[PDB]
Amino acid sequence: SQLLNYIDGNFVTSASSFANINPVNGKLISDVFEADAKQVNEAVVAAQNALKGPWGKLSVQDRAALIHKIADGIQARFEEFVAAEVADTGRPVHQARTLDIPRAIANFRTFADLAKTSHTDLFEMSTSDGSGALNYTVRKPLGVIGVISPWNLPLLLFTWKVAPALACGNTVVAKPSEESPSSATLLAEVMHDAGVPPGVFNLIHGFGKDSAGEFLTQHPGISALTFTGESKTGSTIMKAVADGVKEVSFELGGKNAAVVFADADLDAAIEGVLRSSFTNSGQVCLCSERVYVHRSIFDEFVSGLKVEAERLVVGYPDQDGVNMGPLISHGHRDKVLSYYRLAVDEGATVVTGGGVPKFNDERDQGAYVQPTIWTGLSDKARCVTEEIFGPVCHISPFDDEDEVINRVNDSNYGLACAIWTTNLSRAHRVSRQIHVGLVWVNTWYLRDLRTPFGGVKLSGLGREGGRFSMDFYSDIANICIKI
Amino acid sequence: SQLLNYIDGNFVTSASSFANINPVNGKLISDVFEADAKQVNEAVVAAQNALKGPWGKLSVQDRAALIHKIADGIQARFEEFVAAEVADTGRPVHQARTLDIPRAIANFRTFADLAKTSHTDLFEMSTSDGSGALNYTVRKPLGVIGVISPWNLPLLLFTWKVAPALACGNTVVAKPSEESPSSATLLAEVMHDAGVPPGVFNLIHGFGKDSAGEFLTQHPGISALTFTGESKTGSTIMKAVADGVKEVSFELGGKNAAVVFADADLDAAIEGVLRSSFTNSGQVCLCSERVYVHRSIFDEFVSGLKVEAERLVVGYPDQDGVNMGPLISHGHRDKVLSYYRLAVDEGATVVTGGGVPKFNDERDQGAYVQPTIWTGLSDKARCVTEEIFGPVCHISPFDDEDEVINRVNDSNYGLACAIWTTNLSRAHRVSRQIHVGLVWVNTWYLRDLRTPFGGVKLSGLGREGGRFSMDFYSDIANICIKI
Amino acid sequence: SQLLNYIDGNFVTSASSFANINPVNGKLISDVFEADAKQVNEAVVAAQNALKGPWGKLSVQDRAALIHKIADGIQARFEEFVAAEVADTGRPVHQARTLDIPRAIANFRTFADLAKTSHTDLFEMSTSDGSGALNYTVRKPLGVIGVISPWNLPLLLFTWKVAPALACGNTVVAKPSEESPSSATLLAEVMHDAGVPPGVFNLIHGFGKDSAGEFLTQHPGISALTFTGESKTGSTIMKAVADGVKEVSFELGGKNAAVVFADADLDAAIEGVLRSSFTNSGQVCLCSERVYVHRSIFDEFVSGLKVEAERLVVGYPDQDGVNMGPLISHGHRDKVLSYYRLAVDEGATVVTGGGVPKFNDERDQGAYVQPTIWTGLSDKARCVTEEIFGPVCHISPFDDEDEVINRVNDSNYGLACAIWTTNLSRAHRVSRQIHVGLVWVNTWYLRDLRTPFGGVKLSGLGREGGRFSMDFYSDIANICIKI
Amino acid sequence: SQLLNYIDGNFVTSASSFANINPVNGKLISDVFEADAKQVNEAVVAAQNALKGPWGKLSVQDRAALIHKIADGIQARFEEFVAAEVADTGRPVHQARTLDIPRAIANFRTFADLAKTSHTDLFEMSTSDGSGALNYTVRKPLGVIGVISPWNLPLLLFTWKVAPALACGNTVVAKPSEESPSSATLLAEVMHDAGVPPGVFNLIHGFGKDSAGEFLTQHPGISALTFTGESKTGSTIMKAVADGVKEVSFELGGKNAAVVFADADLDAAIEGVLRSSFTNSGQVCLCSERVYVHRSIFDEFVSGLKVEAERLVVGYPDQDGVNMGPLISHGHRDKVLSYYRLAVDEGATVVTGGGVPKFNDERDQGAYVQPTIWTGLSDKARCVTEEIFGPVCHISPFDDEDEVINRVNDSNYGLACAIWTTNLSRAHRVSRQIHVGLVWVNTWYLRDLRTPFGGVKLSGLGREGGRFSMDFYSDIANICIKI
Ligand SMILES: NC(=O)c1ccc[n+]([C@@H]2O[C@H](COP(=O)([O-])OP(=O)(O)OC[C@H]3O[C@@H](n4cnc5c(N)ncnc54)[C@H](O)[C@@H]3O)[C@@H](O)[C@H]2O)c1
Ligand SMILES: NC(=O)c1ccc[n+]([C@@H]2O[C@H](COP(=O)([O-])OP(=O)(O)OC[C@H]3O[C@@H](n4cnc5c(N)ncnc54)[C@H](O)[C@@H]3O)[C@@H](O)[C@H]2O)c1
Ligand SMILES: N/C(=C/C=C/C=O)C(=O)O
Ligand SMILES: N/C(=C/C=C/C=O)C(=O)O
Ligand code: NA
Ligand code: NA
Ligand code: NA
Ligand code: NA
Repeated sequence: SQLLNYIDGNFVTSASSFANINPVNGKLISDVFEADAKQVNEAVVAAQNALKGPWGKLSVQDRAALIHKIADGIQARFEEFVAAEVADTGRPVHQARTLDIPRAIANFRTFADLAKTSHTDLFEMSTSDGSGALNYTVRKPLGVIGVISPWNLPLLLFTWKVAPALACGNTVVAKPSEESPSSATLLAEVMHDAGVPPGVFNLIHGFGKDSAGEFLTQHPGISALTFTGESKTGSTIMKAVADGVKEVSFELGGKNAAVVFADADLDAAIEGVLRSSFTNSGQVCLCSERVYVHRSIFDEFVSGLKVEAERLVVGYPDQDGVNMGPLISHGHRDKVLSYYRLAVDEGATVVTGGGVPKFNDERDQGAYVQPTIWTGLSDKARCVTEEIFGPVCHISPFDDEDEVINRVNDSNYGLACAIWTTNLSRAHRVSRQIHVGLVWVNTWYLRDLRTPFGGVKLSGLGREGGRFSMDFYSDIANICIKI
Repeated sequence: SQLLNYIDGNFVTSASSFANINPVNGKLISDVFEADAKQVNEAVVAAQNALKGPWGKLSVQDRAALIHKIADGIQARFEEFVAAEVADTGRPVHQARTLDIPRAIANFRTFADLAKTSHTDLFEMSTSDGSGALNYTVRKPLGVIGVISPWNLPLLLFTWKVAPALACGNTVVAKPSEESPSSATLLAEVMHDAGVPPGVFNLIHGFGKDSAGEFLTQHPGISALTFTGESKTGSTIMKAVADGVKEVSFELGGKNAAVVFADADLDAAIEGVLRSSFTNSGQVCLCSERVYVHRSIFDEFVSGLKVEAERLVVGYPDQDGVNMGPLISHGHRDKVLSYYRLAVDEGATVVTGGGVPKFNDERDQGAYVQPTIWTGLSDKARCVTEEIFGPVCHISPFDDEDEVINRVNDSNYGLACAIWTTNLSRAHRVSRQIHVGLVWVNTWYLRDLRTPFGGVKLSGLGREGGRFSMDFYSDIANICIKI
Repeated sequence: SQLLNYIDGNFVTSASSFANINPVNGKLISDVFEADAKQVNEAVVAAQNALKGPWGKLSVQDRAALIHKIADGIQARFEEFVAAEVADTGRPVHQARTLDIPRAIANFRTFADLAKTSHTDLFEMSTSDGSGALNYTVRKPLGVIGVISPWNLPLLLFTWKVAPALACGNTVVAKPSEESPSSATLLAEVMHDAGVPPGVFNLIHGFGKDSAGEFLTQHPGISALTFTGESKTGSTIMKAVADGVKEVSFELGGKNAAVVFADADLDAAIEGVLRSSFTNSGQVCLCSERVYVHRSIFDEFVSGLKVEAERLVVGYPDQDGVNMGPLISHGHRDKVLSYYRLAVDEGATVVTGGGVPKFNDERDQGAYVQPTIWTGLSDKARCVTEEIFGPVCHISPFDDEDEVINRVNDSNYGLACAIWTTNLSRAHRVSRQIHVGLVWVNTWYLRDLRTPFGGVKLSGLGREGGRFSMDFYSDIANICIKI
Repeated sequence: SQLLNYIDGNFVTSASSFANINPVNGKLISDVFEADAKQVNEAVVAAQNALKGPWGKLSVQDRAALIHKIADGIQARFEEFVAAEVADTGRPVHQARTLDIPRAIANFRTFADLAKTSHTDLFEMSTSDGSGALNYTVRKPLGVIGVISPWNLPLLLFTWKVAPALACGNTVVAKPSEESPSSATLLAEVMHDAGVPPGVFNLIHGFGKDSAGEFLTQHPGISALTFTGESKTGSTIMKAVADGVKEVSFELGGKNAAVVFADADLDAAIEGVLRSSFTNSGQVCLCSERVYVHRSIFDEFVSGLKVEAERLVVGYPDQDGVNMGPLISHGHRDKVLSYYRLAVDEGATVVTGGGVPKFNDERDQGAYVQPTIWTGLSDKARCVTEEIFGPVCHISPFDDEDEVINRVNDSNYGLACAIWTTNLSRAHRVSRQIHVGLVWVNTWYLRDLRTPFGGVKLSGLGREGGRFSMDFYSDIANICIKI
């Protein structure tokens, strides 16, 4: 199996390739051709030229129809996209079938519909001469959008950027994660077969530093760079585009908290924290890695979570009641295990997990770790402050509302928080005080695609979702008519 | 000792001072105390802490009321602010009276009012269990806003950032331009006298690199950096805040065009382009330095503009009938003169101006240049592509509408453009094709503070004005309640 | 052929029927069963009950998909709908094919999309105890919407109401005009076949006074009455629902003007006024029956419009170059011809038309009239002030812009106006001074479904279109949470 | 004392007059001149003319500044306004000082501010020839607004209509209630002294049927009638305006419920129901005349409420700790006492009150009644279904959530509801099911002037508040420019 770049309407190979590895068993899935600087340039130039071709003359309604045809194309190959996402990442098949792929299709449909309904503003004004003036605003395409996406929710996060980019009449050069290149390449096929004009959507494979990603960010031809990934990489990209003053939108890390108050529905909180800590094997930027539980219910909470975490099934993506697959890769598992040892060194009690499961089959050649719960660390421990991106949480007691609010907010990140309480006042009082972009009360990762999505502090720059995406991916121009 | 910093509610001197010079005659106006790194830290820390004090507890209505008291405080000292702006910049007194100071007051009133009226969003959604969920958004203060402003419209541009910063509940550390420090110091006294709590507004004086401006951009304590000035500085600042992923908002250079079609009201277009080229001695980022005129009216337009340009009175701010003051400084004047020589070397015809007037009085020790009009340069000439920021324009003929739109858009900048035509279709057809943030038709620099304002390409990052300011200066947080 | 009512999911007959006549030739097309008071009650009760059934449990996404299925169902029978609308009204087949049916389809898709994208408002407030409160708004179904619709654009106007009613989660009882019952009945079949739950959409046939129309209007079980028709009929309905204080939305008559300024594109204005006067044989509420032309071009306009009007082909719906069909009915034609006589009596010059064409075939038993142009009437003549609703216009000269604005506005109606000018300022200066809900400049009846649509004075009550429809067909409820 | 009409900038008497009675003591406060049909016509004509005068040329900023001067003018006579509202209505001085007068002032400031920030829409569209079109909307004054208002919150409700009417550039003819004419007359003096141009605001005194109220509603020169009062009066007005198809906004009766769930904070709910039942002596449309309390806390609630109700001090507006003043008049007291008798006859148990207090002083000639609580009535009793508009409530037990929702909704009215509960899910789940315009959770009559305010069913037609006012009191016109 081979994964090509898609540049200016053609699938093309490159001089260099790399391996796509299945994290379940360590086996080779495919070879991937790495785009060089020359090919990146060729993509950017093609995307510039496509803005002046047929794509550029489509009405908003016709553009929207064509984006719906993209969505239809993915739906028509639904189970192929499921298989590609599962192979790259080891995610449970049921998750790919119910979240990953349908979200990617819904991304396209939501932004196609938003492109149809969206309008702009009219401002009347008086003038000295008494005849007045009119200011009106219009949305135009920004230009070429460079898209660089991560491996944790491959098609979902890729199409989260590509859908609004296209719905706003932009052209795109997109570089998916080297760990999860498959579903993006299938998306290129769907674009091609749906009649998307050449150069509108281009797909380049590769790495970051000294590869496709870097070259993309350095290219003077782009108008914007949208990115999801690690905070440090965000900082690096922000420096890279600075000489062009390119528009930027970043969704970066977090070290998210969950807070369980004494009035919580306890079993529901246990189940919710189980999901918020261990979904996708802890490899969602939204996962809870720090948990604060009121002292009066702390012991019972920890006990209850231990029992649920030990019933989790860790294994094959299509295994009967599977809850967790492996980590994305052996190198990622190295990092996570390194943090597992660090916690023990910082004085953690390992309530459960803390190692790798023994399967006695091919899974032992994969990148699995156990779901892990810690207790006993101070708020300043490295394991409680640095993003681990694995299936782990630390649980700490608290006593007072104002105290726990300060502890959640004592972080250089600020992406998301989940709070558990049955009390009306507390939900709204406490939520508004958490320094994050996204708070859930009595749930986790419930998404309405119209809402603003983003983080604060190190977790983000800007906001996407609904009209924020329509504003980010558009040139907003103001036209003033003196009457 | 004359202009002090204002930090945590006290005027404070510093270890060194620098001279503030009157560009009308080169005389010393005052000594300005240059904030050092420790003082910049103190200000940022004070601004951090003020977010937890009484300022953080004010209702939106009470905050708005206090901002209106700031406005009223400026108004109460109106003629002092006029004299300060005039002294620093040499602006004609009638212009500081009618444009600069009143706009600064209007900035505070508008954003105070937007703060009281602005609301957020409610999204209802269905869930699996049939009970639904609610997502709602709220605006909160972003944090500490660092404000770095230019010398060309000192109080106007400084308050354009400070007013929405404060209206959104933030605290501020603001660094005015070293060339025009006086009005911003008076503003500090107004804040003090209105009872703004300590730490909420802090003024620091100094330069950029290795001085107060650079220190502010590098401080990890700010949440955002808003800047107006040269594109090159914008790039430097973007790199500096990168490691912190600070929110950024930039209004940068342009090389703006005016276009005059054959069906323009010729007299009105001549007067309009005279204003657009020579207002504030050509020192507005919105000024036209490139003018394109349909060949049928080219000679008449040029002849007319020469006549009107040579009637401009260049002189004292309180001189009878004065139209233009000096440039901001001798250093700026040397840069503009360096372009006046370069234009001649690149082959220009000097229609008028091209040097410095000879006053035979103390004005010869100031920083005056003549209003200049060039003809005969090619589109790739440096004087037609690089921002000069003086009272100059090049006039070129054109023949076809698609041609002139290409020539307007063939620029690394994209701030603003002015079009002159009486034809309904052409106005709207042409305006939407110009790749800028702001187009005026049959006028120039008509401002409605509700409109989105900014540039594209090198001319900017983001938008401000109306709801775009309210969104930039706020954290937008989404709270999701499972029902 | 017989046309049944559709009540609670079943097609049902009634004790009485009335004839549906083809206005082309006077032949019987079908018998239509008239709903009595008991059946209207049954439809209302069914509609009330369906709000408590499955319909009321659908998510907005699922409701929207069902409404898209209605639209697809129309599209799948597109040519049957075309044939139906043509048979009832005599409209040219190509007009039914390009305007009427595609717009009915688009009505459904537009409002389905709006239902998915629309959201409500979140208002935060401070309280005396310092804890604050939240106000959030929600859109709920208003309840049972009664829809009464006219014969001039039967399916388009019927669906213009039914689509947002359904999209907002309401149930409907709809009474189409007795002159054009066929396409509505067909729509009831599409509804049935698409699986719309019983009682959600009910169709009742009949007349107004002393019939289905009036009974619907009097039923205490409805929550709103939306209506398009004669202003006098609006007034009657407003009286009828007053005791229940029902929500009302009315789009009523007009006596619309076109204004042609001296700088108009003359041949384009001639063609535009031809269309605005004689489309659908002048039977559109938006038609121009008053035309004002600048004195300097009056004679040449009148001359040119005469020639174009006499080239119109008046004939069979599928006849080769056909432009106009008959009037809707003999009764309407009696009324139009009465005005034709009145005009001559009031002193008109008949420039063209003024009678009935003579075909010497079966069309002579239909309801045809000639396209007619008058001159020479004063502004007070009844033929110039009262709505005729036939293919007629009166042309008068003017000299001065303010004068013609006054003469346009001197009316008890205020639906629409069309202005012809090539001048940028005039277009905007004049448009804003016309006291109507809709102005077109250099075009007529160009529709964007997001815009507010409606009239002033006797021409309307309320606005519909875009968010205006979403607000009218919803209960907007405010919920205030003390924190 | 005499109260004059204010018509075209002059105070004028009439041929007929009526007595304004102080309800504390039955003494004559003033004689009021009753406008006749000719005076009403004179006011409407003057309002129509003033739309073409200096008022119509004000910029939105200058109009807003003039509206703020009206507000300032009220504030400068603050104690006079307080004395006037007290004299007319008997309302406690403390509450006129803190609710009534301050709210009237805030109505003007809020709508003045909205007027300055409000803007309209721009819609871009494709056309067949590829050139496109623009639709933009503008807000214009609707015309002459007729304002008819009730006696319960005289200045607050009067200004709630007058402020947005004026802020939207309309002119006004206003008829305050015959029972509370004083503060409105004072307001005409403030308008006059603030320099409001003659004819912009006209005040006419009189009654409803066969008097100034009716004459206004029949006058063909008005563009809109906004009304607050009894439902049956709304129905009558809606018939009166029907032949002109005038725009109408009605805020009408309610029979509002409060619901106290078992998990409510009990003492807070008692205090809250006390306020919601007996504020302004129960003469607020928003008052709770029906209370439902969960069975498990019913007896304890009734007992607590009994105690609080008997601690209320009923007496002079300026008496020490007065809580309640008299009813508005003797005629209204006769109606309320009639209901107090009916309740006994319907089987009610009188927990407290039920008659009139005994003062043995001039208050015996007033219109006082006692705070009254009933128990024991069925859901169909007249006293539980009909609006009494006095200081009374009936308390009833309930068992189940769905049950109480059905019972609250089982009404021909639908204005407001208050719910008491500490539970997050319950609050949001139950609130959205209550068929009213306004739900308060854990509070009552908490007002944010931006929110939509209105009722459903017999309780109203339309919404006012924030943008809903700006939309009602403006003509929204759509201008379509073909490019
Ligand atoms: N887009 C707009 O709206 C707009 C408006 C006005 C001015 N401008 C641009 O502003 C320029 C005005 O000139 P200027 O010479 O004041 O610009 P500048 O960029 O040299 O200086 C602007 C400010 O930045 C500070 N500064 C300079 N170097 C810095 C550094 N390394 N770190 C941090 N702060 C630093 C300065 O002290 C000053 O306060 C022109 O380019 C003009 O077009 C743009
Ligand atoms: N927002 C609301 O829903 C709201 C608010 C406050 C009061 N109210 C209602 O107010 C009522 C108490 O007020 P009210 O007794 O003053 O009501 P009312 O209806 O008898 O009269 C109110 C106003 O209407 C005038 N009026 C009476 N009959 C008229 C007619 N035929 N034509 C024209 N005008 C006429 C009166 O002179 C007075 O100015 C209660 O029903 C209460 O629910 C409703
Ligand atoms: N649903 C989403 C999950 C995202 C995680 C990081 O963005 C999203 O981003 O849209
Ligand atoms: N505060 C208010 C009370 C209104 C009661 C009836 O309208 C209001 O209307 O603003
Ligand atoms: Na992989
Ligand atoms: Na200076
Ligand atoms: Na018919
Ligand atoms: Na009275």
